[PDB]
Amino acid sequence: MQVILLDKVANLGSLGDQVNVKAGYARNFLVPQGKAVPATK
RNA sequence: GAACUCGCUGUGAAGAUGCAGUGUACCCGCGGCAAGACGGAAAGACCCCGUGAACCUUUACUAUAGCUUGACACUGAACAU
Ligand SMILES: [Mg+2]
Ligand SMILES: [Mg+2]
Ligand SMILES: [Mg+2]
Ligand SMILES: [Mg+2]
Ligand SMILES: [Mg+2]
Ligand SMILES: [Mg+2]
Ligand SMILES: [Mg+2]
Repeated sequence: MQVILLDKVANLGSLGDQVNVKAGYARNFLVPQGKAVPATK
């Protein structure tokens, strides 16, 4: 899955970029706590 | 099935009231007995057959519920080997 980040998650990514992350990771953690949004543009 | 429904000996799907020979016997009831009518009942239960049935068994065949194994999915993160 592709996510547009909204924060600096000290694991892997910085703000405002599209990054390939596990679908479950994005669905359960990133999206539900801000941090990221899906890459729909 | 219909009967004007005797005994014997034989013959005969091979154990005869009914065929042959022969003996006996007037016609008809009533009370009894139960030897025969292969008496009545039940399309033999025993036996065999049917490429018949049913239930039952098992290390008969084929499956399958269940139990169980792993892959993939729901399912992600960090790190160390
Ligand atoms: Mg005789
Ligand atoms: Mg006689
Ligand atoms: Mg009498
Ligand atoms: Mg009798
Ligand atoms: Mg009597
Ligand atoms: Mg009889
Ligand atoms: Mg019969």
